[PDB]
Amino acid sequence: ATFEIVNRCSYTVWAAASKGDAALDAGGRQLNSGESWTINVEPGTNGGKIWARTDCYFDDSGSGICKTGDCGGLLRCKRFGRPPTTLAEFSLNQYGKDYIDISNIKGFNVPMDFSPTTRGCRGVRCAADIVGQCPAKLKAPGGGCNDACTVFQTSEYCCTTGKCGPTEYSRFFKRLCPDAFSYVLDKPTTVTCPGSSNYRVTFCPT
Repeated sequence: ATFEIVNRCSYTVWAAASKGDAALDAGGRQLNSGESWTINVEPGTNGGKIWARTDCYFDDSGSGICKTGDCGGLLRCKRFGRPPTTLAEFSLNQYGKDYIDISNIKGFNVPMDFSPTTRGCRGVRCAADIVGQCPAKLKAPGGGCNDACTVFQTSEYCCTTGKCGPTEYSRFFKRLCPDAFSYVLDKPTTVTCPGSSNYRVTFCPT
């Protein structure tokens, strides 16, 4: 499957793509404002994610640091990134269907649209100014708006027992971005698309 990753933000972002134990495609790249990066993701990929990283510095070897979404200091990510990260999440060719969503469970850093480029389902977006409106206790100094599980590390925010409810913090994310997951047991906002669809992820869609 083909994913086009487009940076519409006015600032540089370093896109990342991983399934947690491996890179997807090259795993990461710098995208200046307006640049597009096309990746191929193997059919059957379960648990893939794409995100943006902000304020990164990399040396000639591809080693460095980012202020949001750093994936163990690598340009080319093999693992998932440090919160806060708005996430585009997907599982492809699962019994004939693809499943896509956006998640704020690991916080928010960059606004995002995640849409198919082929026929037969709708896209999802979270484009509100979550960083601007972020509760004081969730604000990340490096930039971004952390989720409450990252900040407070309780069973309730992290839904460790498999039983948890919405919280004042989850409801914040949910109010600004209804179509994204706000906590682990949120009512699913997953979209079912035809198997083998193609997609575009747009940073700063509006």
